[PDB]
Amino acid sequence: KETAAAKFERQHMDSSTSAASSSNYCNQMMKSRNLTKDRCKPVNTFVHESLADVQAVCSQKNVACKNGQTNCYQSYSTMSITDCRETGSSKYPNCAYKTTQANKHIIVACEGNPYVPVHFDASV
Amino acid sequence: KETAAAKFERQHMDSSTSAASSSNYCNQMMKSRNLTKDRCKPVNTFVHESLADVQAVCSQKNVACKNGQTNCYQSYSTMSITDCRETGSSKYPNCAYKTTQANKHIIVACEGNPYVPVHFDASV
Ligand SMILES: O[C@@H]1CO[C@@H]2OCC[C@@H]21
Ligand SMILES: O[C@@H]1CO[C@@H]2OCC[C@@H]21
Ligand SMILES: O[C@@H]1CO[C@@H]2OCC[C@@H]21
Ligand SMILES: O[C@@H]1CO[C@@H]2OCC[C@@H]21
Ligand SMILES: O[C@@H]1CO[C@@H]2OCC[C@@H]21
Ligand SMILES: O[C@@H]1CO[C@@H]2OCC[C@@H]21
Ligand SMILES: O[C@@H]1CO[C@@H]2OCC[C@@H]21
Ligand SMILES: O[C@@H]1CO[C@@H]2OCC[C@@H]21
Ligand SMILES: O[C@@H]1CO[C@@H]2OCC[C@@H]21
Ligand SMILES: O[C@@H]1CO[C@@H]2OCC[C@@H]21
Ligand SMILES: O[C@@H]1CO[C@@H]2OCC[C@@H]21
Ligand SMILES: O[C@@H]1CO[C@@H]2OCC[C@@H]21
Ligand SMILES: O[C@@H]1CO[C@@H]2OCC[C@@H]21
Ligand SMILES: O[C@@H]1CO[C@@H]2OCC[C@@H]21
Ligand SMILES: O[C@@H]1CO[C@@H]2OCC[C@@H]21
Ligand SMILES: O[C@@H]1CO[C@@H]2OCC[C@@H]21
Ligand SMILES: O[C@@H]1CO[C@@H]2OCC[C@@H]21
Ligand SMILES: O[C@@H]1CO[C@@H]2OCC[C@@H]21
Repeated sequence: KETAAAKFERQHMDSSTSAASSSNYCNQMMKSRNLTKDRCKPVNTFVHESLADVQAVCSQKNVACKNGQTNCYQSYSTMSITDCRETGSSKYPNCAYKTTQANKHIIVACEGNPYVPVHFDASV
Repeated sequence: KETAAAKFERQHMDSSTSAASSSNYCNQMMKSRNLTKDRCKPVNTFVHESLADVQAVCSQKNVACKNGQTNCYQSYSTMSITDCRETGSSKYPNCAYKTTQANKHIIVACEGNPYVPVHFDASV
């Protein structure tokens, strides 16, 4: 199995590009990151910043997670992100995603020692 | 009990202002909209557009909800919104919220006849 931290990296980190390259970005990334393997993951966000910048969020603004847990953190600054969301004719195993690029604060849940992101809660 | 539609209006509609008026906007609105009555609701978004503009989202871009349901819709345009999130010393019944104003697409789940918003899924 993956560690929680490694799974966060796989699902949510894209430090290789400053933003989505095209309207097919999500189709490509959801597939290559193994998020369409056993089902179509309905919604997923990729962050276009360094791993260090995203891990740093765990020592930024402490806020409540959507479920009421206390280990969530909101980035002080906005970050380049891409929201990927299933759309239209999407039906496993023929997944299809809408790509929406934006610049927003991210909110992540952190755990462990070292204290690192393990869930993407939301973006604002 | 409230209808689902009326509950959405109570939790999520603020057509009276173009944006959050101050850093205390969320403290005021979470209280006056009864979201701190029996507990501190951890996270909640208010939309600063007409009720008609928000209801109109139900006939815009059909996308998957975070849970995989198919009745979610993403606004074609961005809208003025305020994210309210519990912060710091927040402990029922002394709720405390961080106010973050932004301009984003909204995603809502719709139901019924007439087909209207019943849940706020996310914003991008
Ligand atoms: O390293 C960071 C991660 O993504 C940004 O755009 C390209 C490089 C920048
Ligand atoms: O808007 C985002 C922020 O930085 C990226 O470079 C091109 C656009 C991307
Ligand atoms: O097309 C836009 C412009 O720059 C971004 O980096 C990858 C492609 C994005
Ligand atoms: O960054 C966004 C994502 O895809 C669009 O087409 C290229 C740039 C636009
Ligand atoms: O374009 C890419 C290539 O393969 C992905 O699955 C469908 C289309 C996606
Ligand atoms: O699919 C997208 C398109 O550009 C990114 O770099 C590698 C693949 C990524
Ligand atoms: O918080 C983590 C710990 O190491 C990274 O470099 C700076 C911040 C990142
Ligand atoms: O409530 C506080 C907020 O962050 C600390 O670490 C986890 C919970 C502790
Ligand atoms: O975390 C979820 C995934 O997509 C949504 O956009 C903002 C955050 C929401
Ligand atoms: O009616 C709409 C709802 O909120 C906007 O700013 C004030 C009026 C506008
Ligand atoms: O940014 C939002 C969009 O419209 C509002 O008027 C003042 C700022 C508010
Ligand atoms: O202060 C800003 C400027 O205009 C917005 O409408 C209410 C207050 C907001
Ligand atoms: O709109 C945002 C929300 O609160 C800030 O102070 C007033 C305007 C700023
Ligand atoms: O400022 C307002 C007034 O009452 C709310 O609960 C705490 C503070 C909030
Ligand atoms: O609390 C906020 C401050 O301004 C809005 O109009 C009525 C109260 C709302
Ligand atoms: O979709 C709903 C139905 O009535 C409202 O006025 C236009 C759109 C709104
Ligand atoms: O799958 C489609 C998408 O919208 C229709 O109404 C509910 C589900 C139907
Ligand atoms: O719906 C939730 C509530 O707050 C988050 O900001 C974007 C949407 C997320």
